[PDB]
Amino acid sequence: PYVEIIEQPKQRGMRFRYKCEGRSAGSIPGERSTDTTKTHPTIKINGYTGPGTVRISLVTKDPPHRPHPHELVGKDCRDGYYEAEFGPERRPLFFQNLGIRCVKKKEVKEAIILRISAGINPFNVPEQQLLDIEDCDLNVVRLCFQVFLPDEHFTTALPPIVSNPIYDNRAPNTAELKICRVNRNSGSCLGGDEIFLLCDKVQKEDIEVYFTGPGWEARGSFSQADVHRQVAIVFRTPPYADPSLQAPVRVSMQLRRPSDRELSEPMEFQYLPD
Amino acid sequence: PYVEIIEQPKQRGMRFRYKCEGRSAGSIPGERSTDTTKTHPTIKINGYTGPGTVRISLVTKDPPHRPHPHELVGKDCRDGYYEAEFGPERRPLFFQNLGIRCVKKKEVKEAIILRISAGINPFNVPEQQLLDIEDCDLNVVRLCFQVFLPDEHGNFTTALPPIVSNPIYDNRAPNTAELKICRVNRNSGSCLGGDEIFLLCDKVQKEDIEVYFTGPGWEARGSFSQADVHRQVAIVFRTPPYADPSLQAPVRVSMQLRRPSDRELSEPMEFQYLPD
DNA sequence: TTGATGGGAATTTCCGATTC
DNA sequence: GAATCGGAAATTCCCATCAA
Repeated sequence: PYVEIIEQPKQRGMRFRYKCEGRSAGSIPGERSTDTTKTHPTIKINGYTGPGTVRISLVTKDPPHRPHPHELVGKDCRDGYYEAEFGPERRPLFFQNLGIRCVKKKEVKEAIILRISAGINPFNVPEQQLLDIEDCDLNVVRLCFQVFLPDEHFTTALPPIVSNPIYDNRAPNTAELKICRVNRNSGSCLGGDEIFLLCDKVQKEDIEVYFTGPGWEARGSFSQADVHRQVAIVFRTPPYADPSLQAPVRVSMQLRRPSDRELSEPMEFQYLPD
Repeated sequence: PYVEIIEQPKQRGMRFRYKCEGRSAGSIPGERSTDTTKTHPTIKINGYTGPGTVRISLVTKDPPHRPHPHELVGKDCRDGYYEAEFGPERRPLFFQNLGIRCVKKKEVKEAIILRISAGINPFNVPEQQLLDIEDCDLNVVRLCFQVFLPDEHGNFTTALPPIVSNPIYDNRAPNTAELKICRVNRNSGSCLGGDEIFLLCDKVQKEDIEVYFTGPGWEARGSFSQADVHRQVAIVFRTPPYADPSLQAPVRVSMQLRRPSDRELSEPMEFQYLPD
């Protein structure tokens, strides 16, 4: 048989906690989790019922999928990975109290060496590239689910599968984009209105303010000098498609990161006839 | 004789460099420095001419002037203090090479003990109190000048009374940083007040900041909540009502960031109240 | 060019408010 | 309570500038 991910983890939102912040790094959310009810990364073993073992490991975002320096902590976790005892019942396979613990940049080598020492290299990658020579990333991880089926004395290894990449909300370039507050949400259809936009930490060299409407797009209009300490952007509204507005049109304004073409939740802006 | 400070240090502006930032902590500027010419901490030895030695160490701000964990670095500095030289003439005694290196919060004890082991306790504070010192005193230091004058057979040991300078503040710690308004939404409003202002500024503490409007015999505060202080560098408030709600012509007042703790004030910005 | 300076941002660590 | 979380403080790091 094989393994399948039913509820992928959420990708943007949570901070990778360090070891010094102690305890557990909370618990990775389900992709569709909300305040009404919270979902958790959950899997099912297609075409099988019975006992077994599930082991979860952090792996790189990119194809070779090396084991990742960061490590999981929480329920049923030890030595930096998850390895729990599977029960026939299942409803299906929930993983709530998983938590991503990031390691200091200096402890990266000793961590990878610690991982492959325990024989965790799910995709048996050649050694010359696993020990690395380049970067790594450290802001993006992927869950790796390894399922072992009965034979113990749980050794029948199903194919290991990866989740969607998970992004550190604390890193400026992989963080979730968020408009916190604006001085005003309406302006002349001619544009040129100065807007003070308060947001979560961005990088001045990598941020734009993207206005859109049905078959229309326009950018902010500012310089890097206009990005105050990563959390305020002072820009001027762009001209709208129709400079002769007779009634207000509702457009959608949002922060956009060119690097990964990511977008904040839209904020309603209203072009006025002027 | 005795020693007196001719040019006090500047108090606010420079950040205490860490040991890891390497290099040198720049050079402590004189109080009266400008862009044309920079002044340096300078002293004179009242009523005396001859040889000697000057030793400078950092000590706490508060009445009992305990030795301070942080340390000086630069010309004629070693082991965390400044010592020796200036004997013959060159009578203005100035210290331009000075640099404040701060020590990590863990290694504070090791610093104090390393200092008093070198026998530096200018104001001979008891040992029972040196056992302390962990607090907000990591952000404020004082220069302590000890002057030793020649004595019997020619040895710089006499020791004049120690004098302290004005406190020097870490520009990097939020509670001791220099206040600065960087850019504002608009600088004119109804004399009735209630106009929303977006103020972009240097790192402040939401629990210890107000927006202080003043004019000839008049003061008024910002009006905002801590929830309105975005990520320590943005204040969204509403202007207060002016003294005269019946303005017939515009009146220009000065708006500025104010820190209640040490009543410090930013450079004022002009704001003109308008006839409603 | 070489090194010191200045000032912003990245990285780690802490801590009080909320919530479990 | 104990745990979680969002914000701030504490250290490092790196680059753009100015002195060497």
